Amino acid sequence: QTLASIKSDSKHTQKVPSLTANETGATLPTTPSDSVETRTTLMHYTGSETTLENFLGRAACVHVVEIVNKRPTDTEEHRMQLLFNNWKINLSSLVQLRRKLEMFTYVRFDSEYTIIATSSQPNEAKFSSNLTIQAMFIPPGAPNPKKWDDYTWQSATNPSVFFNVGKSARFSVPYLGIASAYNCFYDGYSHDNSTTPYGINVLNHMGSMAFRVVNEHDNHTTHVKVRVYHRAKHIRAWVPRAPRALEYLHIGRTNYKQSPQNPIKTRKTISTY
Amino acid sequence: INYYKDAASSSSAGQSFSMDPSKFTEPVKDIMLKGAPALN
Amino acid sequence: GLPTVLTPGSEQFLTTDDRQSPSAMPNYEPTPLIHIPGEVKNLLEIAQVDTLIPLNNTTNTTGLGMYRIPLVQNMQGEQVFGFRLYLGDGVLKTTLLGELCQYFTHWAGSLRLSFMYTGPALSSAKLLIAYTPPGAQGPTKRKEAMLGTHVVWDIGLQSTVVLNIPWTSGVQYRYTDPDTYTSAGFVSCWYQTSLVLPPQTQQTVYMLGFISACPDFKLRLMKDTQSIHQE
Amino acid sequence: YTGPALSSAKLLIAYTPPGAQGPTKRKEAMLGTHVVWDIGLQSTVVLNIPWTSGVQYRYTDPDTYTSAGFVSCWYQTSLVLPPQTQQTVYMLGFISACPDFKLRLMKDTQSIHQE
Amino acid sequence: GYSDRVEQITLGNSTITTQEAANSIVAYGEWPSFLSDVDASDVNKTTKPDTSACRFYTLDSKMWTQGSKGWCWKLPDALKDMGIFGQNMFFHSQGRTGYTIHVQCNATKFHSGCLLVVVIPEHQLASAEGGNVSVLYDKTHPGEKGIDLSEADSTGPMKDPLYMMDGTLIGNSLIFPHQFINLRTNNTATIVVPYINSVPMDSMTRHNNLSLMVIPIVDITATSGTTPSIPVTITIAPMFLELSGIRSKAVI
Amino acid sequence: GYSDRVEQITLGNSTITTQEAANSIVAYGEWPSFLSDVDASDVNKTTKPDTSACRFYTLDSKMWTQGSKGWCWKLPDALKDMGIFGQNMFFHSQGRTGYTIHVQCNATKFHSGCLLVVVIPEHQLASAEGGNVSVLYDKTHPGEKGIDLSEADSTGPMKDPLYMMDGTLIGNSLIFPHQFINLRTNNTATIVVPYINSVPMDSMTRHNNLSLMVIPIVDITATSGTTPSIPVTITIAPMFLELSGIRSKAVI
Repeated sequence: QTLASIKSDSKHTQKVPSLTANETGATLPTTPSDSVETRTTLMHYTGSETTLENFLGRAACVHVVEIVNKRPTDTEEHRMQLLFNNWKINLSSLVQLRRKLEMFTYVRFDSEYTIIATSSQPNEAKFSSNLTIQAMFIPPGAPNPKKWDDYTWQSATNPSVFFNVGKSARFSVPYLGIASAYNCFYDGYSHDNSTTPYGINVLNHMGSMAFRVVNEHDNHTTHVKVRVYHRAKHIRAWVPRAPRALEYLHIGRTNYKQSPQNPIKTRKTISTY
Repeated sequence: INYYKDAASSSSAGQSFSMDPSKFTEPVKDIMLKGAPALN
Repeated sequence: GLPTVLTPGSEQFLTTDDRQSPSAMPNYEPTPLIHIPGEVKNLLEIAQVDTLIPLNNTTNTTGLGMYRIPLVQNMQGEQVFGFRLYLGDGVLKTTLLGELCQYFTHWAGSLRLSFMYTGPALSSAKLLIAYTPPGAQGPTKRKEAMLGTHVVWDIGLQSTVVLNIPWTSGVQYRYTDPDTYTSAGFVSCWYQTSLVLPPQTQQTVYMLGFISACPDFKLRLMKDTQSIHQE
Repeated sequence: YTGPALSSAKLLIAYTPPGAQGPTKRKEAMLGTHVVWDIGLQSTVVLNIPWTSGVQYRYTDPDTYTSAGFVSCWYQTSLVLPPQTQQTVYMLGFISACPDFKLRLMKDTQSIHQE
Repeated sequence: GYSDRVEQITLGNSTITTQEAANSIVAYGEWPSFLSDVDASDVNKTTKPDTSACRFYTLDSKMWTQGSKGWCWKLPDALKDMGIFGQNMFFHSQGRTGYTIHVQCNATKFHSGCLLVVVIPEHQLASAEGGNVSVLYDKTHPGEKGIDLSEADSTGPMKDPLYMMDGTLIGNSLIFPHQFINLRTNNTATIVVPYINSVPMDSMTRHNNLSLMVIPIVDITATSGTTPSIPVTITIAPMFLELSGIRSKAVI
Repeated sequence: GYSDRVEQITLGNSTITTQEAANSIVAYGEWPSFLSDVDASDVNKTTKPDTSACRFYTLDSKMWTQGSKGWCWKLPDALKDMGIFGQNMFFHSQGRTGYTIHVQCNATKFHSGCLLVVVIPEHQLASAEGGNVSVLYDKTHPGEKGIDLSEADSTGPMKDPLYMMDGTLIGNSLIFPHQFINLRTNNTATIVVPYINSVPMDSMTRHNNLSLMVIPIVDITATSGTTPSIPVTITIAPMFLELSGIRSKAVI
């Protein structure tokens, strides 16, 4: 083990650790033994809890979609009627995760996903149904299904997952780059043009994940919500940054309200305890 | 103990590292807390 | 009975998984394998084989016309052809390399173009083949084209020129699919001098464009193509 | 201290361990852990606040039982500006962990919400 | 002997001499250096302009007066018109460089006030309009002019310095490489920044790497007299400039 | 390197930091220390409060203005109300201690003037009434208030600083451990005094050992403006406090 503090007695000297200049940008380490007399004592601590790996290594809900088992209607696309529901992958959707990731400029990790489906029947259904849910990963450039039963669902090359409602799926996805780390922020454009979109949305090309109820139409509508959780593994990050203080507005943007609420609470006086 | 071949399938091992706060607390060229004046 | 714990994912069907499974036909003895020519181990072996580029895919061009690049008479400094360089799209969409690459999300590594001059043995010409890295438009003039990566092709005894297009990228991988951010720039060809045919000869001559992967060509992540549909 | 180079002052920076209120007077503040800061050539003073606790860990969240006491600053002498000078000067406060700083159990923050 | 406050920086054919400086900062503890053969993915032999580009350039000074909100420059954009460096940005597909940044602000012993100089990588800006509005190229690429946080612009980025144009409080910006100019002591800040990116080399025009911000944490003031006005001069040099992919000059 | 003018004194749980100081004085060349086994006559095991008492205490500051005559404090009396040290004085029959004394007085370069800080052992005071009149307990034991030589008191000690309340000229008081605060240079004085007595240990209440006097040899003045007023702060700590003879708290 290591010491938290080393016994130190009263000093009268020329060396003054208590005086410095923050103008240098340094935050030179000091200890209690520099200001006060101290007893020798052990840390009894490793810092394991504070490792980056443990911090970003807990699963978090990323996104929730809804798909239904319903008789297709001739007048609506199978996306208008939720027979099929293609999520564009972006961990920024559910902002608790977003903040934890935004604390770093560049982040690299393998992903682990857990997908959980739950059904409900708000209608007059006479029985429950443990519907089979299909998830399909659609890389950028890959075909986007038009119909709940389209040819695209064959998943000839697309990774796919089948699981039942009430069950869950779990799988790993290796770091997808294309760069050496994921960018949390991007101070730039896709190209040199005045009207080009600005920000990380430029780089976020992780594709999309399509969800479907595999089962054919029953005699009633069934609503299924699918919750996607994400956990990072083998996590590395670079260039830490200050956490966002203001409420987020939109995915991939750092925008905030025109007249934001100051995060800092106030008090009657600087002298109030 | 590993059941899969892709590295991505491995568990979130598992190797701790020593800390190196100097990257963020002492990036300043050629200084040390000697108790010496910071600017001289 | 060993105590066990089930984890999330139990009984899931993952199409990309790999597990052992019971044989439906115990003790079956497969037909012996005989030597068959042309064994393939990697798609990248195939990607390195030249195929034709339907470069002249212009409106009202039909049949094999799309694979013929016209060159003509007394043009000087003029553009022969040009296209935005896409891997899974543009004029390369239907090439072998293209179709192979349509099965992959990302691609890195150099490409090769080559051109075969099929005009009269008595003819001659010099062409400029040029590549313009991302971050610019055009070229619209030869003067711009010459500022990129280029080769001047002396259409003489040997009919074919090869241009290796280098991995001029600040990004480790580009997308196969059209993408502004990772676009690969442009390819163009200009008349360095002019097409010269024997005296009193007036005709269009052609060249064929080819494409293949370089040995350093890389493909990173498999996906379905958009080049097929089914009812 | 960000005031004029020609200015000077002495400040008392003090920490009052749990089990007391205030301080309301400098005479009380001086009885705690403190440093007198000679605002001279070097602009910055560092006060290391010791782990004055009978409990191995405190709660991050407000808690009476594990409260950490109070921090205060008093004019040891006074602010002195050049003759005929009348103005407010300022100083900036900073905070950081000591090398012995420990965090024990992860939880969600209360500093963000979502609709 | 020597004092930390006195320093000379020689770079290319230019020098900077200081007498009242704080020890310079090397961001993240690492010096700028050239791309190695195990980092590179670019098969093109790179160009190393050295002295012709790696020298100090000075940006037009701005005045610091009471009420000033601070200023922001983007790199490499700020140097886009700076002679050879400038031209090289448009003739190459991609490039890589670190910087040395010097912020200078003279005052007497009767002055007080304090600037915070921060270099923020990938400083993605919030639009002044908020909502889902992006910031236009034109407003993220002012070049030498920089962004004056004191100047209103309904189509520009958010300007209120409390948040560093991104919804994040300034108080915590000190996590980034930074240095203060406390008129009480130093009159200049020096920060050395290595190339920082997820990509070995990148476009010099569609993307900025660093955002240099200078914010008057404590307003400028004198012991007596009228509102003071002190110029703030910023001098920046490329450290290890490495370029690739020569092509027709980009037009934007 | 280090300069004599910059010093840090750490004692117990308190510190003093100076930037403009004169080298401290160790009176008579000897450090405070504990009573040895060949000095002691007291068979009672002694108490050594250490940190709980041996820390810096600050006495209420007094203002130095033109016309001020100076001030005087008695030790240990001055610290009689100072927390633990204070209480220990009344719960013990006898005790022994040295002191560290710091006199602080801030000024600018536009000020001038000079204090003389003297520590006088056994400073037996002359009565204001002269004759054969003794000085009452109440007037030799003001505690923190000290004796303000500027304040008239017909029953107090003689106040005229020319003689240090004892018929002896101030000019020769420099024979005693002393230090000046010359606003021109240092702004503080530091004196360390060992226990001085004919008796190994003694009463902490019926008798003072040291008399600390601070006299404005040269009146405070500024180059311009109205009469200046500068606080003088005195901070004192017991060095090696050794106590004996526990009994019911003394009442006086």
